[PDB]
Amino acid sequence: NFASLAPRHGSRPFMGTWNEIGTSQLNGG
Amino acid sequence: FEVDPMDEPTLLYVLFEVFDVVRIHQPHRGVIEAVYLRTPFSAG
Amino acid sequence: TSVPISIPSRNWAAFRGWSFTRLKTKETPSLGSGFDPYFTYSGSVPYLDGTFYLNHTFKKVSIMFDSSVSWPGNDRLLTPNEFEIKRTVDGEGYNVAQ
Amino acid sequence: INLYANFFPMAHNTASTLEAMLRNDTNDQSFNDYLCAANMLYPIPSNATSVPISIPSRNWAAFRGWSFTRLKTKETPSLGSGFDPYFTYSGSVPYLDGTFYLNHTFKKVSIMFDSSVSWPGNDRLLTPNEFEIKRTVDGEGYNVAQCNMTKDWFLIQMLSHYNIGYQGFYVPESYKDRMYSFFRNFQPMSRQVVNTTTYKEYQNVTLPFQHNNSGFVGYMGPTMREGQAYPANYPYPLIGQTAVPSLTQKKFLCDRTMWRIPFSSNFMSMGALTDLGQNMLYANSAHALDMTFEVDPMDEPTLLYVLFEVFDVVRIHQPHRGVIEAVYLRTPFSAG
Amino acid sequence: QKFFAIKNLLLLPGSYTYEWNFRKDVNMILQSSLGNDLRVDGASVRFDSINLYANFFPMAHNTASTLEAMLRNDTNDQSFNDYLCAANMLYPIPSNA
Amino acid sequence: SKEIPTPYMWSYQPQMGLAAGASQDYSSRMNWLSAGPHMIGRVNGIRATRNQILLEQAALTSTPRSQLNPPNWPAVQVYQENPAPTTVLLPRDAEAEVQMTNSGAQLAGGGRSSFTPRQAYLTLQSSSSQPRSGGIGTLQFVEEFVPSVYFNPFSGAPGLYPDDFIPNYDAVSESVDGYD
Amino acid sequence: PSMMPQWSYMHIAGQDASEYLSPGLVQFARATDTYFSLGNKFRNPTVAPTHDVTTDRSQRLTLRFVPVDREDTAYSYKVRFTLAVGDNRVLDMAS
Amino acid sequence: MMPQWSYMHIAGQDASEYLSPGLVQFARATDTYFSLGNKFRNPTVAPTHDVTTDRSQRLTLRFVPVDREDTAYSYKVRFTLAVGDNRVLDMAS
Amino acid sequence: ATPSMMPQWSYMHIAGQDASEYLSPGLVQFARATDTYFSLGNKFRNPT
Amino acid sequence: GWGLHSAGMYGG
Amino acid sequence: QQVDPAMLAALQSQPSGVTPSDDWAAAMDRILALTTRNPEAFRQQPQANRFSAILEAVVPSRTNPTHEKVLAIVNALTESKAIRKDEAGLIYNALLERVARYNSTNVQANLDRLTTDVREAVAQRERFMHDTNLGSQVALNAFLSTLPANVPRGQEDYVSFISALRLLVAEVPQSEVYQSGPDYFFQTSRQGLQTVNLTQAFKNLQGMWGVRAPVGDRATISSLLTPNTRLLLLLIAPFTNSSTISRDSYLGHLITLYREAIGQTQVDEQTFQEITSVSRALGQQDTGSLEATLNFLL
Amino acid sequence: TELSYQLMLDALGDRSRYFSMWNQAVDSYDPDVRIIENHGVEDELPNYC
Amino acid sequence: TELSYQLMLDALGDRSRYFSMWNQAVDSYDPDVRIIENHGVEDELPNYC
Repeated sequence: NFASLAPRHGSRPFMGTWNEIGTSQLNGG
Repeated sequence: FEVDPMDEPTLLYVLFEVFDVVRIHQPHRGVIEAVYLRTPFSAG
Repeated sequence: TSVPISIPSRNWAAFRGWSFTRLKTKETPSLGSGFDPYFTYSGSVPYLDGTFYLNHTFKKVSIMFDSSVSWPGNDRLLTPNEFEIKRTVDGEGYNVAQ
Repeated sequence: INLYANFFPMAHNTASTLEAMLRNDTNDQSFNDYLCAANMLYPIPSNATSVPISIPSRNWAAFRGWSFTRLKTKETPSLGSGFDPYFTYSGSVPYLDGTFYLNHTFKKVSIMFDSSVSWPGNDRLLTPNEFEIKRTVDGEGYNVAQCNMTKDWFLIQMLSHYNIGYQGFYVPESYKDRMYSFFRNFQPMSRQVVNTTTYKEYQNVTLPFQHNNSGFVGYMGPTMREGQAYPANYPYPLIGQTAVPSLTQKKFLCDRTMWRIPFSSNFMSMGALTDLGQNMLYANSAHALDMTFEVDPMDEPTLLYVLFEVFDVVRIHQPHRGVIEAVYLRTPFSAG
Repeated sequence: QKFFAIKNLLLLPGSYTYEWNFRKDVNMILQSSLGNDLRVDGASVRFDSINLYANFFPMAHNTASTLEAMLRNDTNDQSFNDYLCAANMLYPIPSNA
Repeated sequence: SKEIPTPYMWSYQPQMGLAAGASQDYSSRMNWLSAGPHMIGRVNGIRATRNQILLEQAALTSTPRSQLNPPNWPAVQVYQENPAPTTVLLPRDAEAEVQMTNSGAQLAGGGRSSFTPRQAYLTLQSSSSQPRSGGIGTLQFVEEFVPSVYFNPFSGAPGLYPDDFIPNYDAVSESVDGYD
Repeated sequence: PSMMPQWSYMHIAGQDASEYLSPGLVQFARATDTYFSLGNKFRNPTVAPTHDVTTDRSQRLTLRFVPVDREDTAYSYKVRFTLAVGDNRVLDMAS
Repeated sequence: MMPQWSYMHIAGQDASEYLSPGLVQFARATDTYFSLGNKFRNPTVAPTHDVTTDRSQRLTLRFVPVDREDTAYSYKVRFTLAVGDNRVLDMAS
Repeated sequence: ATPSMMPQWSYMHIAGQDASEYLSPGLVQFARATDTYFSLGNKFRNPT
Repeated sequence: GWGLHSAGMYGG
Repeated sequence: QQVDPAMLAALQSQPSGVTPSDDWAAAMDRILALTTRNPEAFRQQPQANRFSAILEAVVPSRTNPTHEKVLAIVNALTESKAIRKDEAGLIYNALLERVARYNSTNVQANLDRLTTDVREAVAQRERFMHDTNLGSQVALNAFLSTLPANVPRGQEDYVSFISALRLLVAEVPQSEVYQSGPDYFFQTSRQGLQTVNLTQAFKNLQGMWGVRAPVGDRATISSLLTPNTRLLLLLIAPFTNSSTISRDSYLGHLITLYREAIGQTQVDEQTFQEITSVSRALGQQDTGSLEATLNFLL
Repeated sequence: TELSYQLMLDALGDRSRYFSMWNQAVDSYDPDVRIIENHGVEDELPNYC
Repeated sequence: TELSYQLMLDALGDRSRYFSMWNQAVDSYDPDVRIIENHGVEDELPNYC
């Protein structure tokens, strides 16, 4: 779960979106 | 509506072409008897 | 320049159509009396004679039931919301009858 | 004069499906205006304040609100004509541009449905029978931000653009203060005119005798300079131990946008048709309005540009190839 | 009104006593471009009248009566932080220390 | 009077599509006031037929519901539009057409094509993704909302009256949303 | 044309734009999000809901007290207010 | 599509999937303080199969007036724009 | 009200649940629906 | 979102 | 839409998240890590939200249900329309002042008795929505204690007609009778038409129960019957079998023939459902899809 | 509708950016004309020719 | 609190933009006065009267 790492907003941990795992920054992409 | 304006006050005139009849009737001598009707713009 | 007029909701059952024209103020009796002292003109009353002379002073004539279904029918004419009496200005050549 | 219609290269097996998906009577595109207005003008003849209007009674099915402004006759064409004589003016027409600059020259809005009951809508505001933007007199004080705009008006308007004013007040956002919007325009200001009637030594001077910078700037115009080095005379100093008394007078600056009167209970922008335009009272009868305005007396012939903003949605489709259809609607005021 | 417990607050109805003390210190009500000595020159603020200017939201009484009969409980029971959550000491430093 | 009532005719709402509150029929009445006994018992014998035709029409045609003039119609009791699925003729299947250009032949113009023998064509659904609710059309108001013949009129408790005959009344608020 | 009201034949009110389109188009309208824009033409309506969102009681929209117990002081200035919000009309205290 | 690229993750499987799902689980927790979203090569494909044409369509094509007509104050163009069976015009362009 | 005995670190919602959680569902449904026009979300203490 | 058609008139 | 009012009191005054102050058996259920869905979810919370739950669970708080028990009463009074809905923010502002003024051990246990009979002894309100003696049984048993039981002609069918009329207001929950003015009425529905003048119907039917009329007489009862009596016999028609008034009374020319008239429309509506669905199956003018349709059915 | 393509371009994207194809310019005085933000002069010095 | 609200609007509102009714503004120099960005003068011309 790794719930003891996220900075929790209250009781629910702050789990980010799914685009926050990779990147696609090319020139014109 | 939309009219050509003139100087004088000119009261407009719609003739609602409505529907009118009569039914006169004489059951006995000395009496005449008539149910009018005009629908729409009627009166009971 | 224009009057809009609204008559309230009503049974339009045996209805047949419309007719309209224009009359001067000093042509008509007030019709609630058998003596109108505002009738000081004495010539050829079109409310009574049926002899009208303001037939040519009109433009767009709109007929809309409940202010939202326009009546020529469902966009049956060359303008979907009016009966154009007299297109005076320019534009298309809708003007017929010279 | 030509036409440069760019096409998109849709492939033939996905263009023809798009040709025959949108062919149906339920995909069936729909547009409207952005402004969506019933634009009609009203003349203000020759320094007149009260400019009433009484449209005859009709439906108000999802009316969205008023929006008024002002503009001159000389600076505005009547676009019913394709060619407009008696029109010699050639810059920033307020009727077309979004140029608006006489909005601060305006006094009151009174709205009375059926000429019977006033509309704030069940006595919302402070003086309920009318809207008061310009409180010139003192009275008791409804003023906002050191101009003569009233809190009577500061709720119906500042909240109409931004939905801000019941919670608190703040710099509205960064993404809602558009160039043709209110808050970037609203620039209140004030000055102090030297008093007349609390002392004796106030004798005003006219421009041929009103002078400073004497001997260094030319007399009455940009000509060459002449005269004598000499003490200044016109500005009665409101500074320091001279301490001449002073009236106050103030005005506000709202150009470039029109005033807005929304049509709702809390006056907010809760949607397209509010709860007021939705109800069975305004959607089932006829209602006139004796909406009278009073303005500042201006000398040039002035038009008054009320836009009754109503819906303007157009439904279009193409039922066969080569055939286009378009059913129009503008409710209310649904005619020309 | 900048105080954190009454910056935001949802007043369920009643009559609320709202004592307040204002300032007539002309020395520190008027910011200067100079940083001079005010109150020795002769500037003087005065107070004619002070009126509360509350704006009310119209909330329906099918709705607000199911709002003023919920927040009376000890679990809806609102709570506010202050910003900076300040604590200010002002430790002195004398004369080129 | 109470026994042979002149029927409450409705009014159509073109915007919302609901019923705009009914009204007494005041534009079809005979002027029987100038009539003796042999016709005012005949005129009342006419209205007693249109108050029986309108009750043998209200059973054949109208949907049996509790709230006459409802504010939000359900999905199934409103006429939908389900046309045929649109058969789309795809011109040129590109599974073997992109191979022809990569061989070197540029194409132009446009079985259906000579270089490929096959021609597939697809069909797709032409109805909406969800059926429609909230407001009936004009022809549904032709069908339903026959003029309600209201016998022994206004003869009961408050709230037991037909409150939707008032042409101002919200059906789910017990109140006119008036000027506010 | 006539099967529907005018506020649903125009979608002034009514249904979401993802609701009255054919399912062939909604799977297409999201498949060309990037290059061929189609979020332009299909008219999401907003309704601004009635039926007990806002008042009916003719509330005073905003009002303006006068100070009870005001007094002068050469350094301070002390007032109070009996802001009496009565039975209703909740206040947000930041406005 | 060509597994000298799918190993390189030039194209094919995206960053939420060729990472081990423990590590996708890791960085969705940690973005507020320690973000490793700069390190893992999310690819895009820009698909074929009926997006761009083949069969000699002109992209932009200049239309024309037929029978312009003149008054001293106006000018009345008269176009015949047409598109056939394909190339569905946007009309904002 | 009653001095309801609690820790200081949960009666002031410093270490506690959220406006999603410690509030009543009849108020969270109210705070989610009125979020468009009548905001009251800042009053109910999101802690970290 | 992904797609998510819109319609905004005067005074949002 | 709900059945019980105290559940809405438990929905407007309880914490949605699980707390050990009120629901200890669910808060301790997840501290010890013994749960089916997501068991290992309490170790990975830090020292903030462990000690703020693990201290409060092994020794609970002691809260006050005074503010919660009154919402199970104030809601139970506004469900039954005893109070206006615009008003419950005043009475809870007055009951909470009341039960904190005169508070005791008794009143805190006397409210708790009263939040149970608005739950399980409010089943009478579930009862007479079904038996509808709101206004249908005990308001009509005054009407049957008004009519004279001594009818000269037809003594037996008089007390079988009203025996079939008491069944009418019993098998229908919506219908009700009432006292307005010196006469009783009967409406077949709330928000409903077809009000019969029930006093001016049985006075018309008095002196009528025995006629033995022939079958060649139709247009006589314009001076004998009344159209609401002709409509009351329409409303008694579906709940009247063939053994009530047998064959040869004039009501046998009326009640049996009214069931045939209802028997026409209860199968011709199915015919009318077919015709209005085949006008769009072949393509037909929807204006002319009802003019010729009704004329075939009337 | 001539006014209606104005006042939409404002509330669609940026307004104060000089597009030249369709000539999407603005009409905006600088605020030193409609407002005379009046400073006096910052002189305090004699300079000499 | 008088300092606390003073940079509470800094996180919530666009701080540089003015507002007259709260009298909400920003006491702020321009950084060519506190920090002299010296370049010398726009010379290279004998400029005459």
